[PDB]
Amino acid sequence: IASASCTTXICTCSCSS
Repeated sequence: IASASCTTXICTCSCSS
């Protein structure tokens, strides 16, 4: 429900580091 880089459908995923 909330993360960065990490799922397949809702909306986060990844994106930096």
